[PDB]
Amino acid sequence: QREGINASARYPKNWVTTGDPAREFTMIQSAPLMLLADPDEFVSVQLA
Amino acid sequence: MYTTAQLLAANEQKFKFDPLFLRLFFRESYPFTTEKVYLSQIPGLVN
Amino acid sequence: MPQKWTWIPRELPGGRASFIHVFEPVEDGQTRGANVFYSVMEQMKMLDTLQNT
Repeated sequence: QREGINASARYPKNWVTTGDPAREFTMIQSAPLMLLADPDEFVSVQLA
Repeated sequence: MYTTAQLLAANEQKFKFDPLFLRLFFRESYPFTTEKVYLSQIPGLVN
Repeated sequence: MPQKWTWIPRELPGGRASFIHVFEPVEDGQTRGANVFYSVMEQMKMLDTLQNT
């Protein structure tokens, strides 16, 4: 929200925690909802 | 009320349909003014 | 035998007039010209019948 990148595909993020332990992280967030317009266009068959 | 939904594309589901007959066997189209139509077949077997 | 239609543009993409149409419209929106004989069709037909009888 600070950087105004509310809409995206990937979001890198790194930060370091305070206190005695010099602890820092790496982080990527995403919300993928990969979909298809026609559910019936594809015909899937389990062979035997 | 506050859901602010967004609409994506909608599937169409087109029906399966193709004459193969009117475009192939029925080229001529005739409308009627009368109430009936006759058809004539001429049997030709010349001896 | 079947009567088959064909669609023809009035002008070519290059501007050559493919299909010349000439007539005299009488009011806005008219698409087809009308022969002048419309107002006298019945008079002509009935006078022909008159001379015959």
